[PDB]
Amino acid sequence: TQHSNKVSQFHKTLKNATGKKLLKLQKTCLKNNKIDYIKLLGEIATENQFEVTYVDIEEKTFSGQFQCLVQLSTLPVGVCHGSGPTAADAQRHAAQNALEYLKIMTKK
Amino acid sequence: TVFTPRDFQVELLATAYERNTIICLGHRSSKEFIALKLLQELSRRARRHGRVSVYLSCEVGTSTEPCSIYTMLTHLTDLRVWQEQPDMQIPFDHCWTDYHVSILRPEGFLYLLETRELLLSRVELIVLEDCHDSAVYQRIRPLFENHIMPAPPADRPRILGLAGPLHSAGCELQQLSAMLATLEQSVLCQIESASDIVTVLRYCSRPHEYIVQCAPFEMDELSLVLADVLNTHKSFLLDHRYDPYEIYGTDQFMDELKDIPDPKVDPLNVINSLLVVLHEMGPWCTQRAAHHFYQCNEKLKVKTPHERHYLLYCLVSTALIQLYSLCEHAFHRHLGSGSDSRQTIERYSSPKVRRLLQTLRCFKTLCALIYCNQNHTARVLFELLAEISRRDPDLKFLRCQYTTDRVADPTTEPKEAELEHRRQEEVLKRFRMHDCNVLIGTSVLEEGIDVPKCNLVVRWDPPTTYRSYVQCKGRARAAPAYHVILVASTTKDLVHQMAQYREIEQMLLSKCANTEPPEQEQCEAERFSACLAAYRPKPHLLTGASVDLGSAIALVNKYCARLPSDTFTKLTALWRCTRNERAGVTLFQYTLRLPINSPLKHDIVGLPMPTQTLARRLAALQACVELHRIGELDDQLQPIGKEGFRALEPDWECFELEPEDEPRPGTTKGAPCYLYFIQLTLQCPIPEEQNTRGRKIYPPEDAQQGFGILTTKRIPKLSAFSIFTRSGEVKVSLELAKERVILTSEQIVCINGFLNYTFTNVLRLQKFLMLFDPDSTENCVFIVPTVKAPAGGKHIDWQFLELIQANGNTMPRAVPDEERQAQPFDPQRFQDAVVMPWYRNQDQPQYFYVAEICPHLSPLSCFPGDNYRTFKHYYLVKYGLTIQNTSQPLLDVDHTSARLNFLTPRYVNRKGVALPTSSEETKRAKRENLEQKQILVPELCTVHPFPASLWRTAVCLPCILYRINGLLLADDIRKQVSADLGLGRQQTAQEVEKRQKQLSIIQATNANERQYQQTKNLLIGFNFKHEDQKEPATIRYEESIAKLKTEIESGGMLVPHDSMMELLKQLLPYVNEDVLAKKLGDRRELLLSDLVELNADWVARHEQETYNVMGCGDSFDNYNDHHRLNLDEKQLLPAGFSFDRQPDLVGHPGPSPSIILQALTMSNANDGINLERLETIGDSFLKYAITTYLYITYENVHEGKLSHLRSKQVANLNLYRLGRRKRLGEYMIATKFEPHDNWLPPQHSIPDKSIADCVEALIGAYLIECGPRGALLFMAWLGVRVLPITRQLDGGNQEQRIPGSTKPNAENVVTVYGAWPTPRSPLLHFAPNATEELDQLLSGFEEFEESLGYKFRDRSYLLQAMTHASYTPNRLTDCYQRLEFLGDAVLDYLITRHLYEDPRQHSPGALTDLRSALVNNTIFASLAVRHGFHKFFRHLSPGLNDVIDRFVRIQQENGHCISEEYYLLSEEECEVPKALGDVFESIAGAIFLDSNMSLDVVWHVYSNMMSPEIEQFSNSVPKSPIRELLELEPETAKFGKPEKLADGRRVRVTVDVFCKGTFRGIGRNYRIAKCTAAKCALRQLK
Repeated sequence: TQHSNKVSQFHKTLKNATGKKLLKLQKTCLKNNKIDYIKLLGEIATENQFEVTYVDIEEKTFSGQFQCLVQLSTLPVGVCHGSGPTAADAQRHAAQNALEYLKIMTKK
Repeated sequence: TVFTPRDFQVELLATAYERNTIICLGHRSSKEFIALKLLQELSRRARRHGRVSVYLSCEVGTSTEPCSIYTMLTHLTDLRVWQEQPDMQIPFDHCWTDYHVSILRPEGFLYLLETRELLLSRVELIVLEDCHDSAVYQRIRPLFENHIMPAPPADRPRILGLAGPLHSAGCELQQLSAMLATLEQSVLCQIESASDIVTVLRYCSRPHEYIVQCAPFEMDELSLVLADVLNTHKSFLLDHRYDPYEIYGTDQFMDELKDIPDPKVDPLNVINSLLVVLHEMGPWCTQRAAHHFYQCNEKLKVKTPHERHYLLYCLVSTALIQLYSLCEHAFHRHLGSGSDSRQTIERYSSPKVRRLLQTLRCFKTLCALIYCNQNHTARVLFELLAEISRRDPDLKFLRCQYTTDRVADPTTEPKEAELEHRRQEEVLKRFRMHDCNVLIGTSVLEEGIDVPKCNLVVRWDPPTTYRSYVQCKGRARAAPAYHVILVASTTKDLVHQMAQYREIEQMLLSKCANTEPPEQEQCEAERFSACLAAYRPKPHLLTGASVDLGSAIALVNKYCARLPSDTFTKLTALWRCTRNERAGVTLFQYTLRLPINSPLKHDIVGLPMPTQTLARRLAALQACVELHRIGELDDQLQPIGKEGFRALEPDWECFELEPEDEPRPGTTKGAPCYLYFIQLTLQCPIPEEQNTRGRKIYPPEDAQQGFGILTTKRIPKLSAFSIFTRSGEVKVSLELAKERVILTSEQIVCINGFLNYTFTNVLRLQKFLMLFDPDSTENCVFIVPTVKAPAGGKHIDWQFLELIQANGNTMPRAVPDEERQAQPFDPQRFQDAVVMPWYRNQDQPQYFYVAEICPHLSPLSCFPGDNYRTFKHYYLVKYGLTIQNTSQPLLDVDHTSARLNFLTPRYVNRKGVALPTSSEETKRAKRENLEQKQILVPELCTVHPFPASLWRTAVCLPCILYRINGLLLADDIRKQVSADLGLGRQQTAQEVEKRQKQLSIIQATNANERQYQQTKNLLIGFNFKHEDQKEPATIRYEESIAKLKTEIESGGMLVPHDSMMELLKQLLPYVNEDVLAKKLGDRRELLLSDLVELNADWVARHEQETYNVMGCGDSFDNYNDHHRLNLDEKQLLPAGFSFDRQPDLVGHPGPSPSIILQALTMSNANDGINLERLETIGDSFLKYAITTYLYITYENVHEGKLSHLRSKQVANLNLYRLGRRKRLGEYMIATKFEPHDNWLPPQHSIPDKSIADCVEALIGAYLIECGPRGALLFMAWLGVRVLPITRQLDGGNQEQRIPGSTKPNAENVVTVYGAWPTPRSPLLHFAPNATEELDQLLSGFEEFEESLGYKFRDRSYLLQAMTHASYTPNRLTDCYQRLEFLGDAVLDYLITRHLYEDPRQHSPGALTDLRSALVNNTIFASLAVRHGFHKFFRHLSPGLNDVIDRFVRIQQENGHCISEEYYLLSEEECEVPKALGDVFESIAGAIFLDSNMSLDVVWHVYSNMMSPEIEQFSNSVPKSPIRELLELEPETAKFGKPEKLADGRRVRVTVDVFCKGTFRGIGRNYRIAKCTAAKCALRQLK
């Protein structure tokens, strides 16, 4: 029952922030390709006192796309992921996944 | 709130006993029990005819370990047992003749029969364990096919097959028909269905088996969003490549890389569970299951040290937080102001959940039982009903609870397993009293654990086994039973499943040995039960309890459930079916017999009546008639309990409370009188090394003066003894004077003044503050001084009395200086005199004997010291006095002893060194004050008129007049018993703990783990098909299933998306109706006696009757109705430690009053002795007195209420009453003897239980010198009725008075308490060959007789004593629980007076501990195991199988022996079995009466095998640290009840010590807190 309180605690601590870029991320349709996700997600990392880890998996897909998972060192922690044939596109996909994921926790 | 008890584990055993039978059961414990006790029952016939009981299985021959079958058989089947090992050479010599039960393979028994050493005529019982396996079937195919049906049916041993519950098999039903038919054809037995399944099928109302279809799920935006993010997570997880050679890539971890687990398996299981819950139940249930999986996964993060597992589990927890966010936002999307979250669950729920809610709403007392196959579904379902009941006022009246199948492994996590088991017991407790009507179970609640009667069972999952389906069907036991199965295009599959399972019910329930009454037959019973009047023992009373035909079977069931029993003794009525053809009409007849625990052992015979249920109702009607005719059922028809039983009134008046009684009461809180001389002669002086004083030994016999006793009453002669002063051991004799002295008043006054001077100023044994008066009605004993005559005698020293009278105020006074100047010295004056000082202590002087005159010592001589040079200088410095004449020699003195008691019979001479030489507490102070050596000066000291030798004779009399005032009450008790009796004339340790734990854990292993393997094979196997072919009955399956299909679509099972003469004539179709009109007449009913008269006339008019046999009804009746079957179905020894040495009641002087006064002196005063030596045996007499008497007054009354009678008569309140009516209370001494305060020279508050502590001790007073028998007459003096009463008049026998005759009354009645009548044999003779059967039951008991050392004159009490409570075949006598009941008290005396009479002389605490260690059920169990009495006894109970199985696993791993209960000793004295303990005790009843009340015979027989271990307990006697802590504070240190703290996790235990305080200790559990409290008490006290 302590982890129900931990789920509620994580929901509250990621719905308690009042940053402008988080409000912009919730407002902006993140399916748009004009938004950088790597640089914006690094800015969000520097803003929200956690550290983004781009753990780049050495094992690619069976179809041949390089894989990389990101870690958002919050309390509790979060892990997102992405894939793509080059490192930049896969990291952009993983950052977009983590940014829409934060768009879930910034939804009120 | 009650249930009708059915014959479970009774019809199975009866059908397994009568005909060749096949039993299919779930647990492997119950099948092995039924096989084991069937071997036990058939071994009675295997013993006489020289036959072999066999056990065929596949677990045999696997290892040299004793498998479960061998160890269970060598404990419980109290027989000779052998099991084949895989690699033995099979000795053919005597292993099949010297072993009752042999456990062989089918191949092993086949090859044994092939060698023709053992024949098929020489085997009695064949039992085939798990023969439904196809491998076992092919094993036993040649065994049957070549030997068994070629053998004649007269040469056939009885065949019982065991099978797994093959009904649960997932094959087609034509395969099941081929199974039943082929296995009946091969194994040659009827298949009796025989399980919990079929008793809950037959004997409970079969539910309407409902299918409820549910619609497929509709989706909304939240549902596709959740499914999309989880499908993305499965895309990543199945996309993720796992390889130990890629994550790590180390070649030196080749065996270690395999042990690293896959970090995707738990994500796959978790999100697959969430995916199927999204698919079938809904996003609400999925969010709850995701919350549960987060609660699991955050701990699963903590457990792992690997990195990739950690980031993947963090990713899964990330996904769970995502799902919680979407679902909580969507539920808060609809959570407006006043919006109903009930409807928010309603819209998002799947139609499966809403259809379950409709099933719940159709049930507006409820008992709902909902199953599932997964635990997390159970938890989320529980939370659905909780959130619904907290939001829906319609379902607000619903209380629900869930239970999971998560019994953890105890070898890894035992504490969490204990938590889950405690939680399980708690919720089963909260469910079984109907606090919460809705329970959600899992597969663990299908078998094993029972539930009460339910009215609705809902299966969420349609099961793959029939055992789960029909157990769910059976759990709805109440009459409105509804078996709802939910499904969500699967309607056709569920319809096929229902038709298949109802087909299994059809060919399983009808394939029985008992069957049901059909519904039209039930309606026939309804119209038939009104044809007879209600049997009433009180027909005049309108509101009397009545027995009709219909409720009679329920009353007989309740009477059979009401007999006293444990959890595993199970007693049921036994009715047997017989059809009789009469005038061409088939009229079934029902016989009925009660169990043996009820004394009605004879069969009760019904009459033939045309239907089954009416004949059963007549059997129950005549059974209730015979029940009230004997007296087991009262007028109110309630069967007799232990509390409600009342014995005969001549034994009930002792329980009446006293008027004072009716701390709680009764709880633990001039005449020539007799003259005698006291002659003292030294016989053993003090040794020279023991004489620390270094002085001359003074015997008392050199003294010219001694003492004499002058008594008005006659002094009886007593045994000689000695006195042990500082001088040594002195023999004491009481010399009788040859002449009688007259009395004079002035000499009486002088003698009384001498006594006052002796008791106040000489011996000081009459201390002050009290008064004295030398004229008492109670005795007139005087003590006189005498001087030895020159002729050799002793004459009264009247001159000494005159000197004492003239010197009554002798005190040390200041002698003047002129008188000391004029004082000379005489050595004869100071030869053997007593000196006191007058320079110091004038008010309280000290008295010293004269030891040595020293002419070399003088006042001019040197004082022993440098501060005082001379004695004169010492005196003039310390006291300022001048010694006048200093030329005289000094004086050596000897101090008096500081201890008054000197006898304590025959242990003071070695107790002189115990405490420092009479304990000398003033010696150290006076040697510090007066500088060690007490060399005195005779002119400055005074001389007493009392001589020093007479003083040494006078100090050995401590107890003088309080002794005489006390030792008349005991002689008065002696006079009363001699008046009413005839005898007597009227005028390391941690290593030990860890070894015990490892042996217990590794040796249990035949316990609930077998229940967990049953739980494993519950929903997994359902296997072992044999053969199926194209037979035409397959088409007989296909139509009927379709017919069953047309039931389900039409019976409401599938729910879519929406004249009294006429009944008397039919009552007796073979009886003419004009006779019935003659008997009826003005009346309106036919009585039972009318039916007896009609059947008696039919037997008279038609003398040839017939019988036929069917049913599950037992052949355990036999004899009374069967075996003969000749046309009757209408009506009925050294003298050491010798108990038996009763001395003669003619010519005996009777008891000495010293032993009675020992019974009157307690341990509270503790004046050398105590009552606890006698009462420790005395309490054990009362049972041995009362119970044996209660064996003879109520011979046909069972022990379950005689135990209540014994507990009422042996009770401490009862002995309080019995001691108070004799008014003994002023007779004990409960005050400390001390003359200042509580002695009157010529009261005591006494506790309740302490009065009892005298009274039982009183019979101990008559234990030895009176023997037992006249001791019985002492409770005839009490009124404890133990001996039979004969009422007579004055016989006038001048030879002697009758031993036990009382005083005559006003009607001159004379009561004689004669001998105990010898009991009748319990061998009832309803059959004319009960002696022949008793001879036919016990072949091998001569080995039992040579093992003990006793040969029985009669096997009647032995055969009863060898017979279980639930052993209904042994119908001749009762069970072994009536010879337990008196044998325990008889062996309790044998052990107790063995422990009391031995010359080691243990303490009262030591004797109590030796009793409580030497008497328990475990020690009789131990000597039962060790000396081979796992070889003779008979038994019939279910779980005794596994209990006593694991018991001899414990014993034989240890090697029988003792040490486990020798640890249980002080590990529990500071109950795994019962029966085999009391088995060894049960024979102690039989030899109590086979030897005709000879305790010496029993002890002599059992001594040769008891002697080394009672010697070992006589090596373990000398005291204990726990016994230390209980001799300091036995009652004072009391450990209080624990109290919970505010944290709710800690427990505090407070121990209170009186006059010291309360000490509290805290701890996590109760034992640690109690230990902390004990350590705090030890730290404050020690």
